[PDB]
Amino acid sequence: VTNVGEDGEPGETEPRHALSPVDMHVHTDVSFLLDRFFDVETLELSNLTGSPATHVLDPFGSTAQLAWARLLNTCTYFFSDLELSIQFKFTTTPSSVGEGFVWVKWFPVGAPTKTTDAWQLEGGGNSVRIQQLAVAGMSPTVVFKIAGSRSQACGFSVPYTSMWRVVPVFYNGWGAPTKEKATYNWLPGAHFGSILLTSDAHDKGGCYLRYRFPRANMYCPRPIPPAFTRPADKTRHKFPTNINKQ
Amino acid sequence: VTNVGEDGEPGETEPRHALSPVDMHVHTDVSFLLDRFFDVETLELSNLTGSPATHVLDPFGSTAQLAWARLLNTCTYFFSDLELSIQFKFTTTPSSVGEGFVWVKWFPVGAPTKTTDAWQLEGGGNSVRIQQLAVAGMSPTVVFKIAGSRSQACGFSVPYTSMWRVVPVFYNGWGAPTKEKATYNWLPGAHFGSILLTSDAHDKGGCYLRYRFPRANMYCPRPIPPAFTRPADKTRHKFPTNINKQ
Amino acid sequence: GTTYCYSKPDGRPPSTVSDPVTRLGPTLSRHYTFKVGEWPHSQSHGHAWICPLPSDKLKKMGSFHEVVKAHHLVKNGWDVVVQVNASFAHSGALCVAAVPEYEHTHEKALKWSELEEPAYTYQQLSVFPHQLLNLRTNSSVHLVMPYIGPGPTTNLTLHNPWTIVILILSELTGPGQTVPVTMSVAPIDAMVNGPLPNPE
Amino acid sequence: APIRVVSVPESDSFMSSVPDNSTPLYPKVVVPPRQVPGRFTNFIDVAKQTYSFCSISGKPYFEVTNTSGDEPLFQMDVSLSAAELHGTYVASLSSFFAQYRGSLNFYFIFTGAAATKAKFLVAFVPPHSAAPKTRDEAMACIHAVWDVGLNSAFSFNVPYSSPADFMAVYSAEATVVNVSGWLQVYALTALTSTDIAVNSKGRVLVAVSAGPDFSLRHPVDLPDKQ
Amino acid sequence: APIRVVSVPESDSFMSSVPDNSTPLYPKVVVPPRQVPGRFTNFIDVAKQTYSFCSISGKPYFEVTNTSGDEPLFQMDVSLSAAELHGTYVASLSSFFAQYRGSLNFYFIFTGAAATKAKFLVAFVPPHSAAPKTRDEAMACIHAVWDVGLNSAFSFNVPYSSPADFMAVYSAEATVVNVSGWLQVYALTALTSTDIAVNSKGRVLVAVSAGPDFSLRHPVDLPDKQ
Amino acid sequence: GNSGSIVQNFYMQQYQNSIDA
Amino acid sequence: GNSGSIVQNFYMQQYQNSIDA
Amino acid sequence: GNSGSIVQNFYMQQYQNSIDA
Amino acid sequence: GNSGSIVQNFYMQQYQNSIDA
Amino acid sequence: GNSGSIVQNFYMQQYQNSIDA
Ligand SMILES: CC(=O)N[C@H]1[C@H]([C@H](O)[C@H](O)CO)O[C@@](O[C@H]2[C@@H](O)[C@@H](CO)O[C@@H](O[C@H]3[C@H](O)[C@@H](O)[C@@H](O)O[C@@H]3CO)[C@@H]2O)(C(=O)O)C[C@@H]1O
Ligand SMILES: CC(=O)N[C@H]1[C@H]([C@H](O)[C@H](O)CO)O[C@@](O[C@H]2[C@@H](O)[C@@H](CO)O[C@@H](O[C@H]3[C@H](O)[C@@H](O)[C@@H](O)O[C@@H]3CO)[C@@H]2O)(C(=O)O)C[C@@H]1O
Repeated sequence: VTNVGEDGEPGETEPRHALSPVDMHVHTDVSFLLDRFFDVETLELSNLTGSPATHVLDPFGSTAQLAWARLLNTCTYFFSDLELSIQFKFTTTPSSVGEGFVWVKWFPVGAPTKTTDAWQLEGGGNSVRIQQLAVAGMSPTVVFKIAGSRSQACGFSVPYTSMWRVVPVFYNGWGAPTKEKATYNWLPGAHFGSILLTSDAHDKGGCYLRYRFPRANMYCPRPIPPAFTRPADKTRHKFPTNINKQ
Repeated sequence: VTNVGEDGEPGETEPRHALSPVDMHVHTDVSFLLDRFFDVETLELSNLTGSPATHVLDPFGSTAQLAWARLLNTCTYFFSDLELSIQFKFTTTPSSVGEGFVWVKWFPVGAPTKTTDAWQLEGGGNSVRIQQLAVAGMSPTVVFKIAGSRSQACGFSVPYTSMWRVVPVFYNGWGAPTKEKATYNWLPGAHFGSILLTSDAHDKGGCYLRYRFPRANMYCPRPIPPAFTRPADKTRHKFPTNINKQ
Repeated sequence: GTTYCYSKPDGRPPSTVSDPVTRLGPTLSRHYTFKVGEWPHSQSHGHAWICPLPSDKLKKMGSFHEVVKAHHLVKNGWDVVVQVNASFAHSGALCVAAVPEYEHTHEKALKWSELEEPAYTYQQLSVFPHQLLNLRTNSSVHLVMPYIGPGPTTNLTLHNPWTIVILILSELTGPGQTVPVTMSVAPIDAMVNGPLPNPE
Repeated sequence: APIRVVSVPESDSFMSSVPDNSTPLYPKVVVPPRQVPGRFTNFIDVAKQTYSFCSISGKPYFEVTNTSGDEPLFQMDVSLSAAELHGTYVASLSSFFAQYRGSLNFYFIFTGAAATKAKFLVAFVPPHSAAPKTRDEAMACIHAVWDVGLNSAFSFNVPYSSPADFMAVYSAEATVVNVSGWLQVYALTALTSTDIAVNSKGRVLVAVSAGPDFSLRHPVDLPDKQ
Repeated sequence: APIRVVSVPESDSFMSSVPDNSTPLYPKVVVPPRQVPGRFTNFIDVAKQTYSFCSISGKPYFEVTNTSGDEPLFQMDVSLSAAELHGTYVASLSSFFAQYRGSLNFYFIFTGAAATKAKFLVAFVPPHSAAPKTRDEAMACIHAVWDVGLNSAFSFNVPYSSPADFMAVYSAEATVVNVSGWLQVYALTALTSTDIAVNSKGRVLVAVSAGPDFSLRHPVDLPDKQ
Repeated sequence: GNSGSIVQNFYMQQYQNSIDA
Repeated sequence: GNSGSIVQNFYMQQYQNSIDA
Repeated sequence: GNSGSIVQNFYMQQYQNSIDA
Repeated sequence: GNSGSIVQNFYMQQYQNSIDA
Repeated sequence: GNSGSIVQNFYMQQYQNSIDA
C-alpha cells in the first residue's frame, strides 16, 4: 500500500536507491568454494604385512567443526570429482626411517577387497613382502619415499566413480532388504571409493588426508547449521578478528 | 622582466638550452619502485600447540630506517596487492631439526581468530596436534619442510582484501564510537590481513618477512622525511660510496 | 585567485548507501565567517593554526550545523578563504594549506588549536594544495576542497578529512601590533544520510 | 638440448588453494547423467530467494498484548553476528565469510486471529547515539506504519549505510564497520479484539530474506566454537 | 615423454628483485573502485610541479639588513647532499637514489614590507677555483639582477654543467661528479625603507623546484644514519 | 570454477576429470 | 610496472591479482 | 588407447614407439 | 654476439639488459 | 640421424653443432 515514501502514510515505506555491484557474488559460487584443498581426516598407515583394512573416502558424515563439514550438509544431493594430497607426518625421531617406502593404492566405488601379503621382493636374505593389492596395476598405485623427501607428501586426481548418477547426502530409506539399523541413511557406494596406505613406517607416522572437490554440483538446498552458541538478548556476538579495538 | 640574457638588465636571466632525456624518469615510477621484495619485519613462530596469536601485515607504522618505511609515508592513501617470502633462519645448531614441518595460514582482511590445538594426527603413540586454523581449507595454508630444504623458504601472492576502496596511511579521526586513545589514526582493516606460522621448531628459529607490493597506487603526495642529520653551514654532507677518493 | 584542492567538487551521491539521501541546498549549507587568531610579533616560524574542518567550530555553523546534527553521515567540499589583516608596513608571510588526514594534533582531535611543526614539514608543507600569503603582495589565500577520504563519505563527528594549516613562514616584522587572521568556511555540495532520532 | 631451469625458492612447498589441479590417474570415466531437480549454482541465490525465520527469546515471533505503548517490542543490533539472526539461513551462510554487503528484507506476518487488529511502527535507527527507548523517540527516523488489517504481512528493507564498501560478518567490540544500526518494531496501538477473554495477544512472525544488493566475500575457516 | 631438463646452477637461490611474480593463492577477488583524487603516478612529477622551502641556519629564508655590501648572503655547494637542501622535498626524494640529473629552479620571495625595497645579484659559480668572496668577484659569472620592487619574487635556474652524463645524489670528499658548482645570492644594494626604525631588515624565502630536465636513477637502500 | 592456469589443460579434458552425457 | 617475463601470465589476469571495477 | 597428455608427443611418433608397414 | 638459445628472450629485451638511446 | 625430440632445437643449429661451407 502507497510504497514510495515521505507522507506518514500506512503501507508507505521510504525509498531505497539500492546498491551497485563489485565482486559479482562469485565467492558464493558453489563450484569455487569447493575446488580447493581441505584437511579432511587424519589416519595411520598399515604394515606391509598382515591382513589390513582399506579406508573410505566418505566426507558426508561430518560432525567435526570444519566448514567443509557443513556446506556438504547444505545440500541434499552432491556430485564432484576428487583430488588428494596425503602428507605423512612424523610421530617419532625422524632419523628412524632411512628408507620409508610407502605404498598407496586407490580403489574405485565398488572394488573387491581382501588383501594379505602376496608380493615378495627378495635380495640378500631379509626380503620384503608388500600387499596383495598394494601392487601396481588396474587401480592406481602411488609409491613415494620419505627420506629427506623435501615434502613428505604425494597427490593426485580421481573421478566420480559411484554407480549413482548423484550422491544422496541424506536417505529416507535403507540400502538393504534387511531393514537393519546401520542400513539407514546408507545406500552403498554413496562416496568416492577407498585407499590403502602401507609401509615400513606405519608406526613412526600418521597421515593427513586432504580432498579438493572440483566440478562441484549441489542439488536441493537444505538448512545450514548455526555453528556458534545463541548469543544473549538484544546483544551481538563479539568475536576476535583482524579488526577490533587494539 | 626582459628574460633571455646578456645585457646586465634587471629581470633578465641568462639562457638555458635545457637538457635531453635518457632514462625517461621511469625509475621514479611509483608502481616500479614498489614491485620488488622488501625485508620488512622479522618474527618468531608459534608451537603447534597452545592457544597462539595471529600476526598483522601492517607495513604502515614505520619508524625503522628502511626506505620502504618512508615512501609508504609519502602518501596519504595507498593500494597495492601483496606478495610474500618467508624464510626461516636457524638460531641454534641446524642438526636439531630432522623434520621441521612448518604450517602457515593466511587470513584475509577481517577473518575470525581464536585457535587452539584441534587437529590430531596420530600413529605409533606420541601423536601430533596441529592448530585449529593451521589446517588446510578456506584461507590458504602453506606447509613446507626445512630439512636440507635447499632454501628454507616458502612464498606466494595475496590480493587486496580490505573493505576500504583504498587505505588511509593517515587518519584524522577514530575507528570507534568510543573515541579512546589507541583508536586514533586507526580505522580497522586498513592493512593486508594476517598470518600464522607454527611448527615443531618455534624455538630453533626466527622468520624473515618480505613483502612485494605489486600494482602500487599512491594518492595525495605528502612530506617526505629527511632521513639524515642536518649538515653544517655552507658545507655538503660527505658520505661513503662506490666513487670517492681512494 | 582560486586554487583547487586536488579537484573540483563532485555532487555525486555516495557509492555506499542504499539509504535515502538529502542533498543540501546552499541556503541550508550557507556561509560562515570566524577569526582564526592574531599572528603576533613573537611567534617564531614553524607555528600554525590548525583548523580541522569543521568540528570544534561545528556547533557554530547554526543551520548547516543543524542538519548534520540529526544525520549520520555527510560528504561535502569546502570553499574556505583565509584573511590576514595587516598594513603595508608589516612584513612576513604564511602559507595556509588544506591537508588530507592531517594529524599530529596531540589527539586534541577535531579541536582547532596551535602548534609548531617539526620543520621538514613546514619546509615541505607546500607539497600540499596551499597558497602563499606574502605581506608585500596580497592579503588573501583562497582554496576549495572536494569530498575526500577512504570512505565514499564519512562521519564528521569521527573524522574530519580536510584540515587547514595556517603556517608562519617569515615572522611578523613591522609595526608593534598583531595581524588578525580570519577565515570563511562555507560547505560545498553537502549530502546527508540516516536521520537519527529525537534527543529525549 | 635440455631446457635451462631455475628452481623457484618455494619449489617443494604445498599451499592448499593452488589455482591449479593435480595429475589424473584414472582417465576415461564417463559418468551417468542426472535429471535431478533444483541444482543450485551460487549460495546467494537461495539466500535471496528465501526467507529464514528470526530468533527472539527462542521463538521466531514477537508478541503484542492488550497493553504496550512505547516500550520497544523488537530490537536488534544490525550486525550479522546479532542475536535475532542466530537461528537463520542468511546469518549462518555468512559465517562462511568475512564481509557482507547490502540491505536485508524483513517479513512480519501478523498471525493473530481475524477478530483481532493492531498497528506497529517498524523503524531503523542509525548507529550513533545510545539507542532510543520509546516510539516518540524513534519516530524521527526511517520507519513506516503497519496497520495489521490492511496487509496481514509486511516487508521492511534494512538498508546499507556505510563509508564501508563492505561490512563485518564477524562483529565484535564496537568498530566503524561492525554495526550498520538497529532494527526496532514498536507497538503503534495495542490489541483490539472482538472478545478480549479469547484473544488477548498476537504473534507476528518475523522472517529475513537476503537483500538484492546483498553479497558476501573472502571465504574463511572456522575458529573455536563460542 | 618427460621433458629433458638441466637445473641451472643458481636453482634454489632467492634474489629480491626478480622481474617476475609469485604464485596466487586467493584468486577471484574483485576490488571496490576508487574515485579518490590526486593519485600520482611518478615521483618526479610532484618534485617538478612543487616547490620545497630551503634550509639556512634552521629557517627557510635569508636576511638583508640596512648594512651589507659584497659579503655573500646565500651560498651552497651545488650537490644534493648540500646543506640548504637538507630540509626540502627534492633533496629527500633523491636519497632514494644514486644519480640525479638536470637544472633546479630557485624561487626567492622577498617578503619585506611594501614600504621597503632592495636588490640582489643571484649568481652561479662553476666548480673550479676556491669560491668567490665578494660581489665584484662573482659578477664576472652567470647571474641576473633582482630589483625587489619590479617582482617581489623571482625564479633562478641552477643549470646542469658536466662531462657527467649523470650526477651524484650521494656526494662526499670532492670528486668530478660530486659537485656541479655554487649558488650565491649577494646583496646588490641594501634595505631602503620609509622608516628604518620599523623596517630595518627583510626576509627572502627561497624555494626549490625540480628542473624540467631533472631525472633520477638507480634506487638504493639506506645506509647507517649520519 | 577455480581452475585458472594455462597448464590446467596440460592433460586432456577427457583424461583429467569425468564426463557427463 | 616491474612485471617482465612472459611466464608472468602463467596464471590468469583474473586469478593472479585483484580486479577493479 | 590411454596416452593422454600433450607432451605425449614430446618425442616423435618415429622415435618413441614401433612402426608397422 | 654469443646469446643463442630460444629461451634467451625468456625475459624481455627491456628487463634483461640495458638500453641505448 | 638419431636426433629426435622437438626440444632437440632448443639450441640453435648454429650454436649447438658445427657448420660446413
Ligand atoms: C600373487 C602370487 O602368486 N603371490 C605368491 C607369491 C608370488 O608368486 C611371489 O612373491 C612372486 O615374486 O609367492 C608365494 O610363493 C612363493 C614362495 O613359496 C617362495 C618360497 O620358496 O617360493 C616361490 O617360488 C620360488 C621357487 O621356489 C624357485 O624355484 C624360483 O623359481 O624362484 C621362485 C620365486 O622367486 C613361490 O612362488 C609367496 O611365498 O608369497 C605365494 C604367493 O601367494
Ligand atoms: C575440529 C575437531 O573436531 N577437532 C577435534 C579433534 C578432531 O575431531 C580430531 O583430531 C580428528 O582427527 O578431536 C578431538 O577429540 C578426539 C579425542 O577425544 C580422541 C581421544 O580419544 O578421540 C577422538 O575420537 C576417536 C574415537 O575415540 C575412536 O573410537 C575412533 O573413532 O577414532 C577417533 C579419532 O581417530 C576424538 O574425536 C581431540 O581430542 O582433539 C576434539 C577436537 O576438538
